[PDB]
Amino acid sequence: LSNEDPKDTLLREFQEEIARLKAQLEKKGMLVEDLEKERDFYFGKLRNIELICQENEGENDPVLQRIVDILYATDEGFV
Amino acid sequence: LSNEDPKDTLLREFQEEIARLKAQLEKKGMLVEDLEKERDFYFGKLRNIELICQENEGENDPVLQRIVDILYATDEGFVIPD
Ligand SMILES: [Mg+2]
Repeated sequence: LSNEDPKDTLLREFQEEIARLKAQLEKKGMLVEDLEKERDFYFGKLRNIELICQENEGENDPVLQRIVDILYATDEGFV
Repeated sequence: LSNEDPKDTLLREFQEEIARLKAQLEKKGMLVEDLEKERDFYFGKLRNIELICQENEGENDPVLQRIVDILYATDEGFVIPD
């Protein structure tokens, strides 16, 4: 059991908790940035595949139409 | 100005700051989960597309080959189709 004034104990502990929370926020911010990069990466692939379907008359090609259906599905387009 | 002990003032203000930071951390956690769901949504579409390319393996379809090239690309950015 400490001999310190409890108010002094808590002022120190609360400042340590504030610092810890700020550090956790920085860590979660970097996770967000990583996830934005991965999300952008996969969306960029979908966009590039859409451009291929557009260049190659996807609406006149039955296999490409099924890929187009996935591109524009509001769910994952699973069949 | 108040007659409050400055230590009592800071004990209250520090706990208010802790509560605000915990709320910010919850919000960032929600953003992480939103981004994971969006990323998984797009990955699932790409996986479904790859299965259609797999189904057509043996046809030598050059448009499907260009799609597979995108699926397995390592670089970011737009690819202008030919
Ligand atoms: Mg052409």
